[PDB]
Amino acid sequence: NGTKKVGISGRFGARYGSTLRKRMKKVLETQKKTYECRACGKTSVKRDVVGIWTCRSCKIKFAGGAYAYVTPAGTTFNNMLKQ
Amino acid sequence: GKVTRKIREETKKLRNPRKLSSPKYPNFPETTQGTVVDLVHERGRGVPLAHVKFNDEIYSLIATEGLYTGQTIFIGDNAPISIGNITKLKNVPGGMAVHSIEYDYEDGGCVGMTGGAYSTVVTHREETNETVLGLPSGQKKIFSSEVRCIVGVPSAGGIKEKPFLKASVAHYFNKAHCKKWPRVRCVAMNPVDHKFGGGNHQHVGRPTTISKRRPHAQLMGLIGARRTGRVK
RNA sequence: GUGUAUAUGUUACGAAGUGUUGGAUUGUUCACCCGGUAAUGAGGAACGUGAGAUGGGUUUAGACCGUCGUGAGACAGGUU
RNA sequence: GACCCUGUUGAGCUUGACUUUAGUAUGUUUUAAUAAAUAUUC
RNA sequence: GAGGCAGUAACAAUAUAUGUAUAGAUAUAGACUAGGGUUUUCAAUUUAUUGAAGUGAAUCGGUGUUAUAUAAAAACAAAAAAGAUUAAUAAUUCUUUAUUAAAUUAUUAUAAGGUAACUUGAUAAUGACAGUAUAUUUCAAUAAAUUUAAGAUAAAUGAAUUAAAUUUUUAACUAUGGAUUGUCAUGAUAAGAAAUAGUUAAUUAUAUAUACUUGAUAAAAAUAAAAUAAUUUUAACCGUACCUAUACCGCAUCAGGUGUCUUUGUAUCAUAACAAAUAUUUUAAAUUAAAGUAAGUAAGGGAAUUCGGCAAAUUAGAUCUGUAACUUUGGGAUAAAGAUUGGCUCUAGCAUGCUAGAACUUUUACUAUGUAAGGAAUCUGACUGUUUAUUAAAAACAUAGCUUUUUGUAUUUACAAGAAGUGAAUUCUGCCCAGUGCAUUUGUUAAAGUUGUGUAAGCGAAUGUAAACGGCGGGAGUACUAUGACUCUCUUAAGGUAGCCAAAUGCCUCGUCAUUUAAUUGGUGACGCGCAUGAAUGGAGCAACGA
RNA sequence: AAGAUAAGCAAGUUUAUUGGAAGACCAUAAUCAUUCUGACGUGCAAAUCGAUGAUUUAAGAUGUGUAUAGUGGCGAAAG
Ligand SMILES: [Mg+2]
Ligand SMILES: [Mg+2]
Ligand SMILES: [Mg+2]
Ligand SMILES: [Mg+2]
Ligand SMILES: [Mg+2]
Ligand SMILES: [Mg+2]
Ligand SMILES: [Mg+2]
Ligand SMILES: [Mg+2]
Ligand SMILES: [Mg+2]
Ligand SMILES: [Mg+2]
Ligand SMILES: [Mg+2]
Ligand SMILES: [Mg+2]
Ligand SMILES: [Mg+2]
Ligand SMILES: [Mg+2]
Ligand SMILES: [Mg+2]
Ligand SMILES: [Mg+2]
Ligand SMILES: [Mg+2]
Ligand SMILES: [Mg+2]
Ligand SMILES: [Mg+2]
Ligand SMILES: [Mg+2]
Ligand SMILES: [Mg+2]
Ligand SMILES: [Mg+2]
Ligand SMILES: [Mg+2]
Ligand SMILES: [Mg+2]
Ligand SMILES: [Mg+2]
Ligand SMILES: [Mg+2]
Ligand SMILES: [Mg+2]
Ligand SMILES: [Mg+2]
Ligand SMILES: [Mg+2]
Ligand SMILES: [Mg+2]
Ligand SMILES: [Mg+2]
Ligand SMILES: [Mg+2]
Ligand SMILES: [Mg+2]
Ligand SMILES: [Mg+2]
Ligand SMILES: [Mg+2]
Ligand SMILES: [Mg+2]
Ligand SMILES: [Mg+2]
Ligand SMILES: [Mg+2]
Ligand SMILES: [Mg+2]
Ligand SMILES: [Mg+2]
Ligand SMILES: [Mg+2]
Ligand SMILES: [Mg+2]
Ligand SMILES: [Zn+2]
Repeated sequence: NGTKKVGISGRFGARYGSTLRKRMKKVLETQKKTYECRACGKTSVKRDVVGIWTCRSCKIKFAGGAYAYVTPAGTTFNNMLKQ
Repeated sequence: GKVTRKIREETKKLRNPRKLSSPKYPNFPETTQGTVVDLVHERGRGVPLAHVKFNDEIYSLIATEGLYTGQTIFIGDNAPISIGNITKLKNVPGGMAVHSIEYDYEDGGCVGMTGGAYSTVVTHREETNETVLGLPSGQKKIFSSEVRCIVGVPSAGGIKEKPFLKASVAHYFNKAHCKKWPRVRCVAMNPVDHKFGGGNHQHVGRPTTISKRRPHAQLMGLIGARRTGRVK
C-alpha cells in the first residue's frame, strides 16, 4: 500500500535504470500469483522450477511456460485441434 | 607470440567435454498405449523432460505443453493426432506444430529439441512422397515422409523475457552451461596474446572482415560476412 | 654646482659603520597588483649550502585526450 | 654508468623488408565388375 | 694464517639476618591432525655427558566401498562405560555391569485377535543428500529454599562472602456426525469442519513444523532377515612415549607464518576493560647534560605557515520536536536545526519487568573505556566487484544493456553452439564505396597423360556493403561606415550536419566581458574563422553511489 | 517492498496495525593495505612494527583428493 506506482519492484531500490524495472514488474506479477487447479478445482497451483507447475492439494504436476501458467502461443494450437 | 584464447579453449574441451542426456523414443510395430509417470529437471538444459511407460519399460522424452501426471498417450505409425501423441508425418494437416523430427526412419529425433522452439508444416506433395517443413531458424527444408514425429509445441515458454539485471545472475548461467565467462575485449590485450592488441590508443587498425580462405588459427573477427551494418 | 627666494627637486666628489622588514596568483627563478616605511639598492662564495631538510615540476615501469604513422610506436602538445 | 656514442655483438615485437614452410583449395595418374543411354572427335 | 679501527657499536642485568619460606613482577589457558623423532622418566657427574627403564586393544584409527580403465587417516560403514593402579602406558592392565560376529549344543510356533486404524515368534526393506527467516525453551544454565564445611574483621551490621549436594497437551489415522473453524504470520474444508470414542508417535538445538530466493533445484557404490537358554587355548597384521610453539618452516632459543575445537565472574544493546585459573622469573648507579623516539598542557590572535589546513583539534550514545532544492518517484535523510539526561523517596498503568509523571537535594549529570566536523559548486566513472606478492588502487579491467556475423549431417541440435565492437536509464545516431578490405556471378595462367589435339582453381572485369578500416576544401564582388541574407567561380568520393568548448582537447595565451578577494597566471558564468572538437573509433546529460 | 486485517467517509478512498524482500545501512572476532611520504634502515625481519583507514551471507575465505608443463600452461589483463 505504501508505494504509488512501483509495486513489487520496490526491492530493487534506485538502481538498474527506469525501463529495466518496468520489464521486471510485468514478469514478477505473473510468477508469484497462484492459479486454479484444473483437476481438483482449488486455487493452489504454484511454481517451483522453470517449466513445472504443481498443486498443493491434489499434488499433480503440470507442464507449462517459464513465467506463466499458460502460454499465448500454447493456446492457439489448442483451438485448431478442436476443429 | 603465444597460443591465443580460441585454440586453448577447444583443447580444454578435449580434456573434459560437456555431458548431456540425448533423449530418444523407441520404435514399435503397432499402436500401443503409455502413461506419463513423472517430470524432472536436468543440469544443463532448461526444458523439462518426461518419463513415459510403454509395455512396462520407462523411457525419457521431452514434455509437450499441456501434460499432467497420469495421462495416457499413444505411439504408433497410425495413432490419432492430438496433444502429446506421436504419429507419422503424413497424417497431420497443414498448419500445425511438431517438435521432434527424425531425419530418417527408426531414429530417435533430431530437430526441435530445446524449449519454446517449434516448427510448422506448409504442404504435402503426393508425387515422390515428400512434405516441406518450416524450420525454427526460418529456412524451408524439404523432408521425406514416413518419418514419425510428435504433435505440439514444447514447454518452458519464453525464457528471454526478463533480463539478467544483476551480474550475479549471469554467473550461474554460464557456469552450468560450461562456457567461459567473463570475457575480455581483444583491444585491451598486449600484442602477444591477440592480433588486434597493442597500441597507444585503443583501436583496431586492420579491417575486421576476414575471409574463410585463410588457415584455422588466423580466423578472428567477423568471419566471412556478406554485409555489415544496420539496414535502416 | 644649479634654469638653488623658502619648501620640493636634480647632478657631481669622499664614504661599505648600521639598516633594507608584511601579503593575493603561479612548481618557479622572472612577472604584476595591495598595504607600509627614513629606505620594500645590485651581486659572489662548485649558477653557496640533499650522510642539513622538503619533494611541487622535470625525468623508468599504470593510464586518458589531441596530432602523426597501414603497424609495433612517437610528440621541447596538454593531464593524474 | 641505466642517459649518449662505437661494435661488420644480442634478444622481445610489428609489417605492403629478403628468402621459405605447416595447414588448405584446385588439376593429372592410380580406382569393383556388368549392361545400356547421351555427347565430342575421326 | 693473522692486523688496525677496538675492548669501540649492538645486546642482557627482581627484594629480604635465615629461605624446600614471606613477598613483588610479566604472560589467557587446554586438547585432535600436518611436521619433529627419544627430546619421555630416573640415577650419577656439571636446556650439558654417560647408563638403565618405558609404548599391552573383538568394540580407538588404517586395512573395506566408490567420485561417472591407477583417487579419501574430515564423505559411507557390526559392536562399552564407569571406578582405581605406575618414577613413566592406559576407552589397551585390574574390579564391576554390558554389547557384536562366527562355529558346536538343548527346545519348538507354522498362526491367533480387533468393524477399522493395529497388537503378538509369522522377512524383502535402504544407504542418499541445497540455502535463509520466524515460532517452539527438551536438555542444560541462572534464581530461590535446605543440609554439611571453610576463610577473614580496631570496631559495628535482621544474621554478610565462598565451596559440595537435593528439590523446584500436540500431529496424523479410524468409526459415528452432517457445516463450520485456526496461526506470531500465509489459511484448512461436500475428494467431508467442529464436537465425541479410539489406535499410533512426539525425531532432544547438527531437532520439529511452516514460509521465502533461482535461466543455480541441490553425489556415487559395497551393504538384511527373525523366538528362549548355554559353551570356547574363538575374533589375525601395523601404529599407541612426548612437544603446539625456547621440542614445526624461515641457516638461530628470530617481534614473521601455520587446519579444527573447548574455556569461569561483574558487565540494561554490545564493544572495550578488569579479575579468576595455569605457567615462568633473581640483584650496577639516579631530584643534575645536549640533540632524539613516545605522551601531556598552554595567555592574546585564528590558516597570516604551506605546492596543498599535510599533522592535530572540534562533532559523536539514547529520547522528543523538525526536515529543503533536486529526482530514474524508489530516494535525497540518521539531511540540516533545536531541547532533555544524576542521586533519593513515592504515585499511576499491565504485559510483572518495562514505560510515563511528581516531590526533595548538590562546587549539576552518555563521556573512565567506546563513539559521524558540516554546507555550496565543477571534471570524470553508472552501481556491488577486481588488479601490478616488494615504490603506481585509479578516470584501468569486468558487468548487465545495445549491435553485427557463421552454422539445419552437433554424444549436446537455432529461446542452441562458435567469433567481434561499445558500455546502466533518457534523447539522438548526419554525408561519402573514389582508396584498402569482404561477399556474389560469367584477357593471363603449371604439370601429368595421348599417334597427335582439347579441357583447372587463382588474378583481372561487373554488382552490393561504412554500429568494416577510414575520410568529411578554397577564392572573389554585392544592400554614413561596417557586415553579407543573395550571386559568381577551381575541383571531388564527400566537402563536418544535430550538438559542444580556451573543457583531462586553444601554439599566439597570463585570449575578451562579468563575478568571487584589500589585492588572482586560480575558480564559476557568457563569446567563437575551433594550431589540431564532433556522433556505437559513440555525441549530449547527473538522480543515486566514491579512502 | 509484496501479502493480510480492522476502523472511518461514500466504483472506490484516508488512518492504524501485522508481515519481513533487497548483489539495502552499521559494528566485534577474522581479512586487506589509503595516509603519516611516522619507526627501522651493516634492521626483530632478504618487505616488519604503531596510529589512522576500508571492509559483512557472498562474482566471499579455507584443508585434502584428481586434471593442466617451458615457443608450453594459467590469466575480471598489470606482460
Ligand atoms: Mg595495457
Ligand atoms: Mg602477432
Ligand atoms: Mg574508447
Ligand atoms: Mg658565474
Ligand atoms: Mg648549485
Ligand atoms: Mg639525500
Ligand atoms: Mg653536503
Ligand atoms: Mg613529484
Ligand atoms: Mg589514424
Ligand atoms: Mg607527454
Ligand atoms: Mg667498421
Ligand atoms: Mg637477431
Ligand atoms: Mg640495554
Ligand atoms: Mg637424555
Ligand atoms: Mg601421560
Ligand atoms: Mg579410564
Ligand atoms: Mg598411549
Ligand atoms: Mg599420548
Ligand atoms: Mg598448530
Ligand atoms: Mg617465535
Ligand atoms: Mg635525566
Ligand atoms: Mg593558544
Ligand atoms: Mg585561550
Ligand atoms: Mg596563504
Ligand atoms: Mg608566504
Ligand atoms: Mg588529516
Ligand atoms: Mg529529574
Ligand atoms: Mg567504478
Ligand atoms: Mg606494489
Ligand atoms: Mg580500492
Ligand atoms: Mg599502494
Ligand atoms: Mg571500462
Ligand atoms: Mg547507453
Ligand atoms: Mg570499395
Ligand atoms: Mg549507404
Ligand atoms: Mg558547425
Ligand atoms: Mg563536456
Ligand atoms: Mg581573473
Ligand atoms: Mg550488503
Ligand atoms: Mg617512511
Ligand atoms: Mg614432466
Ligand atoms: Mg606496457
Ligand atoms: Zn489441485
